[PDB]
Amino acid sequence: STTVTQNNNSEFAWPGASSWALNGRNSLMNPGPAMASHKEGEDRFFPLSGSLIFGKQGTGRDNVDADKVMITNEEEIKTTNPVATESYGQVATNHQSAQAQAQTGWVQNQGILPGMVWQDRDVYLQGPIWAKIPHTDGNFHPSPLMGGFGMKHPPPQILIKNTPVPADPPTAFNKDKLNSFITQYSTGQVSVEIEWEL
Amino acid sequence: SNDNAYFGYSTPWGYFDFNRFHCHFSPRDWQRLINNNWGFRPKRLNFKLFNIQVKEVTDNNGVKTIANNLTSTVQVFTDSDYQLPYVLGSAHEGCLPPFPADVFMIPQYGYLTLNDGSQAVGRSSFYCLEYFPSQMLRTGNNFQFSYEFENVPFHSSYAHSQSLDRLMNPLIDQYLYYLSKTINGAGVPMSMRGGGDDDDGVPMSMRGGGASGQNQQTLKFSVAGPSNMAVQGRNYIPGPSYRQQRVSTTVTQNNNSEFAWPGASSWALNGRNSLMNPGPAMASHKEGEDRFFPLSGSLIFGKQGTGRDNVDADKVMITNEEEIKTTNPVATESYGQVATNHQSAQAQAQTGWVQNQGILPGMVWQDRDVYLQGPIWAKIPHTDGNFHPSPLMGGFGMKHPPPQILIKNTPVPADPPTAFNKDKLNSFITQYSTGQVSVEIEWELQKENSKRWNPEIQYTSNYYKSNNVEFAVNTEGVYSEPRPIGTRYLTRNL
Amino acid sequence: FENVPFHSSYAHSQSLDRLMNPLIDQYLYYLSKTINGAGVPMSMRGGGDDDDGVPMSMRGGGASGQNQQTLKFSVAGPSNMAVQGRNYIPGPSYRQQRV
Amino acid sequence: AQAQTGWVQNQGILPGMVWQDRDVYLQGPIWAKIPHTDGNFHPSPLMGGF
Amino acid sequence: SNDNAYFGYSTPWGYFDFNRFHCHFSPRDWQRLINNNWGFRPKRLNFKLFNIQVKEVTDNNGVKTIANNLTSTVQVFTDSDYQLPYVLGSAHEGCLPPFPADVFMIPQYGYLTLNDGSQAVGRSSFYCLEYFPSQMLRTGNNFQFSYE
Amino acid sequence: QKENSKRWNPEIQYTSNYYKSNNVEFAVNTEGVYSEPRPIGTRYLTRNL
Amino acid sequence: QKENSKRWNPEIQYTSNYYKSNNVEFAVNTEGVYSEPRPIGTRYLTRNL
Amino acid sequence: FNIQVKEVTDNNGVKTIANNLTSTVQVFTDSDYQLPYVLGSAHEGCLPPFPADVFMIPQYGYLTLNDGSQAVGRSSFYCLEYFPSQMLRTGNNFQFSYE
Repeated sequence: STTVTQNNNSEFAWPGASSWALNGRNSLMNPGPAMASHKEGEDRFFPLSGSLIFGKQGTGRDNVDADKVMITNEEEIKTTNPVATESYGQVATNHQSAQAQAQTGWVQNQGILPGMVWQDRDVYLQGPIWAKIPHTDGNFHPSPLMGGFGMKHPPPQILIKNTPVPADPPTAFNKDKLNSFITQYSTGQVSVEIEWEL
Repeated sequence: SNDNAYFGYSTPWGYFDFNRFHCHFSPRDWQRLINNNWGFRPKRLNFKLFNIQVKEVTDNNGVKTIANNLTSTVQVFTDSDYQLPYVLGSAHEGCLPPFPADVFMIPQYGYLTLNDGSQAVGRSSFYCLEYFPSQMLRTGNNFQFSYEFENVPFHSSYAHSQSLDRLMNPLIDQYLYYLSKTINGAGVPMSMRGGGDDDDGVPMSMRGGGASGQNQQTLKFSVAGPSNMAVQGRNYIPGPSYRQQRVSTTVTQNNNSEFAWPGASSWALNGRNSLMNPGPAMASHKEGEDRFFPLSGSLIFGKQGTGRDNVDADKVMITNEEEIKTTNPVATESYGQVATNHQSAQAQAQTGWVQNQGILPGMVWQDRDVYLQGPIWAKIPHTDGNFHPSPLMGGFGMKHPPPQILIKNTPVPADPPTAFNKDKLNSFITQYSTGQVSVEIEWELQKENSKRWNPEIQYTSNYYKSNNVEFAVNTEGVYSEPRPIGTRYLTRNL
Repeated sequence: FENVPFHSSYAHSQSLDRLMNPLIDQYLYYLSKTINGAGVPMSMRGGGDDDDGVPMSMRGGGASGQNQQTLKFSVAGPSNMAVQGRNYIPGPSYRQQRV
Repeated sequence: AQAQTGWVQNQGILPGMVWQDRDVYLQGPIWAKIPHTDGNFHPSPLMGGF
Repeated sequence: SNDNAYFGYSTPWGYFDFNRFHCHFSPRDWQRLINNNWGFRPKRLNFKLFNIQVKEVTDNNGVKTIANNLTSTVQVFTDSDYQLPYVLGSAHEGCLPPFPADVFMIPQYGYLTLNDGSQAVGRSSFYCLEYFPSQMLRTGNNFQFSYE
Repeated sequence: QKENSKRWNPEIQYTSNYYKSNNVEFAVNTEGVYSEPRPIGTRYLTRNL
Repeated sequence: QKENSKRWNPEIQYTSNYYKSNNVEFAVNTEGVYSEPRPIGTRYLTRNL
Repeated sequence: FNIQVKEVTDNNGVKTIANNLTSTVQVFTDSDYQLPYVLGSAHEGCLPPFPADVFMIPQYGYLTLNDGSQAVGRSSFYCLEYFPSQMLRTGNNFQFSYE
């Protein structure tokens, strides 16, 4: 909750965070599956993993207050995608009989089922555009979880570097690589023209 | 038991099976393949039967003798329309021996339909292979056919040179923030007058202490930087899982109890339980914990001359699915954690372990590796739906795999009675046949084009002196495959 | 009508877990035993003395209770179909109450 | 610790899964409109049909 | 901590990043897009580098001075075959500033391979960007390429 | 999509019941009320996996 | 001059060591010092006399 | 290619480097092996194995006949200036091919 007094009085930023494990290392489920940020009207709530959060102009790096950040709102997709801070639903967990009552359990996480429909995470003006789909044997709906367009062959990386210009070398041969360079930097213009289809 | 109940038929027919890599690749060739290509796949197949010899055995007074029966025939046909229950791609014994010199016996064909215990329901199907047109050949007749492998993706014969969680630039920060603090400060006593009085736990509201215990809660955000990679936002997440029990090679570490089946992961199909023997492709273990393996496990072959039942660990070879730890979750670990409540002023944030995780949009993964001794292909079940129908045992899945090739010696009646009898003949000349088989497969290669500076990992033999040569013959003339050999040696970026 | 797959107006004449050849073994092994044997008392002298539960280490019984653990492997055969390795598994589920 | 198992009450898709779709009836529906969304999986109408 | 362990390399090279919408759309344009279309997507890309100026800094007795070094060059190349670890699309800072008037600094290129704690396993890959053909340009030389 | 099975034994078929009855299945009443006595699937013929 | 051997068993190959280490063989230091950890011949593949 | 001839000025210890655009560099190839062949004596000062390294060009020197520290009548003296060589300012590129 944005109204702090409603939150538990304890550090749960990482302890109570959703996460996945890869070879003994844990990574926060920072963006996660595209899910509605909250139930109707409960606008003060947001997923701890959250909806992308940008910094306001001139916001610091560390331990910044809530007012100096912008938390995206994934609400428009509540029509098809389950709420992030809610259970998917309930399932039976036994065989109700003459002796036993019908029991249900909460579905905290639900993988794809045949018949599922959903929207992908929205894109923002400040948001990313594309991502490189990892070159793997398998993947499902490789739409970047951070939002945007997934591509096996995205716009190629463009690497630039100032060519090293040696200072005055010794007048006697030395096998060691030169470590004395003329201090330089370069400047210029860049042009990026993209054609978008509407 | 009910889990092992079945109903089917055994038929006199035999069948050809070459659905293992060592049927086609010498250990030398498998090395050449492994060390130099990023991927490969079958394209064409050409099969031949020739130099058929039908021999008749005579046994009079224990004195056995074998003679040629030139007029006898052998029947052969191909299940070109997949009208017979597909037996290949169930990791069955009786393939072509890996060593060219070995003479092998053709496996018998048998199949299973629907069963209700040891009974057969109305649906159950009975197939008669005689009710198929088949070529007949005496010695001096040769059979052959060609097959086209349908489009199948290249098998990834590479390991990733970077992991899913380590794909960022270690020099630059994201333009994204994360929740870093939910608590700030602590309850405060305050001050007044020169003398100092501090509130202590236990003071009642009737004694003046009306203050509640803590107001520390706050929302502090930090930039996802190089210093905290674990928190950074990512576009892709690790593949699906289905937790498997962890077993150690150093026995003393395992629980003192029988958990081979009780603590095994399994799926249920119409009241019957089947072990999740191969399971979802998952890393065999965490870094360094090499002594561990999933109870379901990574395929396990037997060493040369290993028995059938209750064999010790040293007489088996357990495959190691480690190279895929870059994208696939560990088999003996949880997928991760999920919130299980609504943390509030009264309730603390709670998490639960994800023991099994179905596909999610954004998942990426590698399929199980293939081995020299491993299967090649499998028949994708003809069903309404399926997902990533890559054979879980490893290999190439096909709707129309290499057709089954069934062979049988045509029955040669003994001398019938000189008076008519309606009963089917049950007195036959004892016969068996022999000949040669030829299997020619054309494989397509996907050569490596890496810009890696440092040398790669390569499959090599050990130079250190030894009694026998690896992948050679014994002093008894027994060929043996000393270890399993994967395909993932060369590396490639994610 | 846009291209739609044919509706499957058939039932399968064999199940996912029963697709092998009931005559041949796999070339794959499975873990069949994790326990072998039991704690052993031993022998000496003509007279026989057997360790019993309750004997303390101060009374001479320093032996721990069980060392039985072992790793025995068996071939996945026709006799044990439930354990055999398979390429394909049954479809997704979402448990429903039974009435 | 002894080996422990838990029941899988609900299982999402896994690579290697195979299945049949719900049958269709004489009284049953024929078709359905696949919702116009970014994503969907095996959009076979759960009530059966095309 | 173990969750933040990594192994990789930092290289002198910089890189261009324009993988954010405000790099291409003015707030006015984003509004026009948003309010009138049901969908959109990129088709083509055209990139240019030009008006290169290589300056040499001299610092004698704290007295700093900048002069042009006309003969100096800058190296540029495109990872057309994705042979380098792809750093873009990790929501990294150092894209083109949203405001056209802003002058920005090019981010440094660095990458991470396989790690076991703070150590590198045999698989870990080392890449040298020098081991790539790249165009060299003095002032008065212009680079450009197109992408589909 | 016609069946091309190589099954030897006869298949399950949807049939009406020969045993005598007051009304015909999938016919009209004596009131002129048409009725569908039971649901009818499509999965009678068999096929290998 | 490519190899055309009819040897059945696998050959000796030059490989890097998988075992974990501080630096990568034939890579740069943490100081930015490239180093060649060992001499590398050419005689790995075999051939009859 | 991309030759840059720089001039160093050192006034009162204060060293400074500037381009000398009009200055040239001389290059030529001993195509007829008329000079004492120095290569293939396992000498230092080759191109560094690592592409990123900037190296210093080794100085050329040679040895003829000697009798102790003295030179006999046979001993040959070579002047590299007595060879035609290309001259290039910045903006000029040299190249050749060999079989």
